[PDB]
Amino acid sequence: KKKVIIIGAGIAGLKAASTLHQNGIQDCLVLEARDRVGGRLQTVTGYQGRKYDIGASWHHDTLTNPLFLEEAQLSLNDGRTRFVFDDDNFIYIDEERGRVDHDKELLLEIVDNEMSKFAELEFHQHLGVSDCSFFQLVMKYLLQRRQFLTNDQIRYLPQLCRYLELWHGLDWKLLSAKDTYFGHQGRNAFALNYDSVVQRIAQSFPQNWLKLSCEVKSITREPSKNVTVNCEDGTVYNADYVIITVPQSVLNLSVQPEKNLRGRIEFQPPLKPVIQDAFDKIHFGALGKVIFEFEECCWSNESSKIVTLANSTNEFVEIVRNAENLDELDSMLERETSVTCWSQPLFFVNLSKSTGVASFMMLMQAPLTNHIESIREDKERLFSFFQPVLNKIMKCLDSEDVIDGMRPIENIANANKPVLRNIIVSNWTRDPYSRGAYSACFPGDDPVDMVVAMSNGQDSRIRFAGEHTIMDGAGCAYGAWESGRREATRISDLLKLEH
Amino acid sequence: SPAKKKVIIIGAGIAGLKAASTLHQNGIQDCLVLEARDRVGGRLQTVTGYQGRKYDIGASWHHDTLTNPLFLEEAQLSLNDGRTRFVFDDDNFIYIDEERGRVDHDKELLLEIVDNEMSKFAELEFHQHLGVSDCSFFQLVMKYLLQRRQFLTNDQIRYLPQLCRYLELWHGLDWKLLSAKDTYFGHQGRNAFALNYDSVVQRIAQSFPQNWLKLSCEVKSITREPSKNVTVNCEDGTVYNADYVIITVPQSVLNLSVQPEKNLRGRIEFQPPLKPVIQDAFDKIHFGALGKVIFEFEECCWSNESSKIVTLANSTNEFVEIVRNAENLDELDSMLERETSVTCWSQPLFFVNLSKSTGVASFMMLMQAPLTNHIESIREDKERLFSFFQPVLNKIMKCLDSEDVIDGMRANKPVLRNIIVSNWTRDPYSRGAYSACFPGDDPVDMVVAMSNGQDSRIRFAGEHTIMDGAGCAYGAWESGRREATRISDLLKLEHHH
Ligand SMILES: Cc1cc2nc3c(=O)[nH]c(=O)nc-3n(C[C@H](O)[C@H](O)[C@H](O)COP(=O)(O)OP(=O)(O)OC[C@H]3O[C@@H](n4cnc5c(N)ncnc54)[C@H](O)[C@@H]3O)c2cc1C
Ligand SMILES: Cc1cc2nc3c(=O)[nH]c(=O)nc-3n(C[C@H](O)[C@H](O)[C@H](O)COP(=O)(O)OP(=O)(O)OC[C@H]3O[C@@H](n4cnc5c(N)ncnc54)[C@H](O)[C@@H]3O)c2cc1C
Repeated sequence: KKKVIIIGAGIAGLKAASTLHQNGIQDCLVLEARDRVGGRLQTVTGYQGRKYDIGASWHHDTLTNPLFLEEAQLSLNDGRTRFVFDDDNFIYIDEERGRVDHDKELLLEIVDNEMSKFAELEFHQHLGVSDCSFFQLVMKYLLQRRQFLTNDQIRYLPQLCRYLELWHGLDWKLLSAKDTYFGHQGRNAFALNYDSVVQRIAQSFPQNWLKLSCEVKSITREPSKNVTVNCEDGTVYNADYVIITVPQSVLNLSVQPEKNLRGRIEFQPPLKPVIQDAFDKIHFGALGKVIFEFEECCWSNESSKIVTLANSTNEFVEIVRNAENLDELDSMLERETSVTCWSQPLFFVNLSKSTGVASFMMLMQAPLTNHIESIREDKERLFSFFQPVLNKIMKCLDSEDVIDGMRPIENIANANKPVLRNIIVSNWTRDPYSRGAYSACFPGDDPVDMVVAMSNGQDSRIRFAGEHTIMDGAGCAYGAWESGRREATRISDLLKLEH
Repeated sequence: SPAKKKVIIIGAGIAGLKAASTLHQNGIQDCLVLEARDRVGGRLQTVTGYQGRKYDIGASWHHDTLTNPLFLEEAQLSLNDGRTRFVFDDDNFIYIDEERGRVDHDKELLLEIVDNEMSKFAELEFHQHLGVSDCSFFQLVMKYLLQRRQFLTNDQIRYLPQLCRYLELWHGLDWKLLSAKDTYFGHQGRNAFALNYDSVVQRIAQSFPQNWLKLSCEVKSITREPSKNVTVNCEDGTVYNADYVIITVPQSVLNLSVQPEKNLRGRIEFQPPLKPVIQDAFDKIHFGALGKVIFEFEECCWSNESSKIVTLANSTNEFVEIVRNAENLDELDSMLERETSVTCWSQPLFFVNLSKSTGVASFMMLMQAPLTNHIESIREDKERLFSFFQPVLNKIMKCLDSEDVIDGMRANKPVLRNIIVSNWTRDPYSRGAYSACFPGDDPVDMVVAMSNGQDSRIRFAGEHTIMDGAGCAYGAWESGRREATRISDLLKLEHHH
């Protein structure tokens, strides 16, 4: 009875439905499992009503990002602020040494740039001759260029370069080296409300099209020119075309046994082998977020980008200087516990400079993400965990130790002391409808496979959309947005041509 | 009577020297290296100044150290004997504007950040694309500004265009003369400042029979005897006959060959004349004029925060309003036209603070065309030079926590003891710095014509005859190795049964 049934109300599904309406097609649905739209785009509220995108926050590749350009046109026409360019010079902090950024002797940023060029030459034309982990690649660089690196450069550079872990959401021993470096097509623009983007799109079509709390449990299309979809409860539907936009990791459940898994869809017939094979090419990263809200800013706003480096040792240097080769370096590196805020790099966005708000938006990676999100309810433990890194930042920013006021006790003796009032944590890895952040590469993965399979679709009536179904903007909000327009337009042309 | 030689190499620059080095390495005997000047090295020349201080007035850096083959050789040497042959002197750039002072790493201007976006803008503009017309670098920057105006602050629109111009000192061409297609490009790793490029020249020169080198002989003509013999005449009248010749004269000097008048210094008369494919290539490639000036001071009495300093050319707010009001590329290109001499603030200038990198109290400054030609044309008037650069020198000292300079060519103040200038645009054996592109230029042409040769016996080498390392010391180096190796392969058959 329906022209098109869109599964999932994330940006992919919403743009699609928005596009269909825009082209005059009627009688369409949008089945969302959650009781809200937005998918991995969620803006939450905390202390004093401040808002934060606990999901996607930035407009990437602003030079060609069509979604951004659309947002730009709007703002150009009405003068309203919808975003801010918050790129800035990064401040790097080592627990013991303090700041190490833009240093007249360490010059870490410069060797970091040679490092990147190194990775490029390494996989250039050879189909990534036996890929390895980002970690293995950095060690190869160090061994090969030690003659031209000082002791401190060999010590801090590898800890600094790991900021890239916050781009992929994966530890450097788990990340594929071939996909580590990417093409930054322009500056980034912090969205001053991705929810505003969600609402504008969400409203571009008939409200009655949306069906929240509809967990699709099975999709089938008996050869008769019709596709039949069923949600968990019991309601059934049928349409001419269907666009599946669930995340990759959820759609990956369709291959295993036990339709018991929350989110998993039952395809009949089963998704063709070219699709199932794609999942063997790894995927799914775990970018997480922790928001630190203070009463007010009493620290320096020199920069909005701050990164704390995991501890490092001088013995590491000695080992590098002495390794005869890659193997000797590998084993020689045998340090045979307990994770702390200094066991991995952490990315903090100082929102005071870019947005005025006195809070820090922090990014974390797997395996830390899963752990921190597991104890998201225990605010006390959370504060104790991050307190040491939160204190080093304040010291490096002309302030002092943080005071714990999550259980407030108004005291005049806090005038110029930073007072923490609330802590917010993401939960993507524990949410059955997301099970992580976005597609990422493990050593040996090939992202293109899935793009082709997804884009080709199960068949003429079963199409796919989402951040894991396109090449440009892969794993990005604008990527999913465009993929949603892709399928809608394809189906939109076909319908017009019939009648 | 004219002496017989297996191979004759014309020119003793690095290309010619590495050619000889390779030939000897492969057991080839009875060769010859003929050089017009009274020294070896060509565009690799280290001079002496105040108190015996040394400076490379030609090439001074090893570029692309991740893959640069000449650099790797020198590094293996230092790794074995522990002698200092080079120093990685890359640093954070200090940018200075005459009115505003330092504008680098500025928390509000963020010039370096949008400069990077510019690079990507340029990259998306050309790279991989077919049928894209070229333009000047200047024009490319104007387009960027117009298209991204909505996301740039007034001060970013004023100063970014002036900072982008540090690239002029990489090509030796003013932004309006420089082809945008050839402006940007990746560098394979950090640069390494040679602590005597002349030490590299000597090592290669000493790696082959010393009786092969014949300095002070300017070659006037090359003739191919249709019988496997090439006749070469020196100006002093000596005549030679060789099986092969490797011609490494600068591209600007070889260009004289395709013109009437054989009395110009360095010109070679070719019989038969250079094939049509070669002459014609001279239209699709040009020559830039990177130039230098060494300012020697008594002692360092200034901040050593960085070894890299760049003074931007003056800018105006009227430029901003025009960019803001422009309605399109045409209006902007038009609006940009008003109603006046050249000073040290009319173009960007690059200064290398040697005190930090080498501990020597001097500045090595790079200049570009057209300024280069004008400054070299007065290198003799030292007072005129000091007056011309005094304002930028003062501004730099102020920014490095010091005071105005004191003319001391005749306590805590900087005293200029000497000024040294380059002479490449005037030296008839150079006629400029190195190969460069003007909008519409296609360097691939010359490389192909040169690497293909005049014929089987008449070959070419030099910085203008190869892609990888084009314009660089290691490109000329490799090109020499290439022609020598080819000749060795051919002479190999001489021992087949
Ligand atoms: C912490 C974090 C930070 C990020 N930051 C950025 C950033 O700064 N910039 C950027 O560009 N991208 C960012 N991303 C990625 C971006 O959020 C995603 O690419 C994008 O939201 C994916 O859109 P989508 O429409 O495909 O799916 P949305 O999740 O992304 O999901 C599709 C919809 O399917 C629904 N669904 C799932 N299972 C079922 C079922 N069985 N039945 C019915 N409905 C179902 C879901 O509930 C969901 O609403 C970030 C992601 C994370 C996790
Ligand atoms: C100011 C300046 C700065 C530079 N800086 C760098 C740098 O930092 N890094 C880098 O890699 N490169 C740099 N270069 C470029 C580098 O110096 C050249 O690429 C390289 O030296 C060219 O070598 P060549 O052997 O081809 O020619 P050499 O000049 O370059 O010339 C070949 C030889 O031919 C001789 N000759 C000419 N005509 C005749 C004739 N008729 N008879 C006999 N002999 C003749 C000449 O006298 C000369 O010795 C710079 C160049 C200049 C001008």
